[PDB]
Amino acid sequence: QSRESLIMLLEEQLEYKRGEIREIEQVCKQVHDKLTSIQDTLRTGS
Amino acid sequence: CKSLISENEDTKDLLPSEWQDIIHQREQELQIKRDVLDDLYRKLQR
Amino acid sequence: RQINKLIDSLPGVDVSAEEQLRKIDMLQKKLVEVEDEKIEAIKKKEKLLRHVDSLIEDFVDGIANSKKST
Repeated sequence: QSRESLIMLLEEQLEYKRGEIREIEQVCKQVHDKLTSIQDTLRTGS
Repeated sequence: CKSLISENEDTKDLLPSEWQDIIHQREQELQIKRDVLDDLYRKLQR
Repeated sequence: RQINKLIDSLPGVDVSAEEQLRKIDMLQKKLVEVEDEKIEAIKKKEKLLRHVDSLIEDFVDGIANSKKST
């Protein structure tokens, strides 16, 4: 059952790090989208 | 007439190169804004 | 019946532990590559971040020397 405990800890930290990673690219992508929208807005005001 | 002149400061101010200087400052700030916005557009597209 | 439905629901209840051994080993492998990929991801994110910082500084300097040009 020690191997089973190793497995369960394995998937819990694996899914936690996947959640952290995915929120990282989500937030950086939303920042990049905001930057592109601002660039378009300032280009329209030129 | 003199009374009406007296109470209003704006008319007495109304009553010539400064306008040209203001136009020059407006156009130079406009062109520097255009240049910096062009630089931002060029840089952000990567 | 809860005893029966819990005893048969144990992953690995009907799976031999040695293929768990290979799956765990390859899990740590693909883990090694996934933090590696996160290393390149974070380094290029920081690269674009200080590109953004450099353009911020240049734009701020332009504003400052333009509004003090008159």
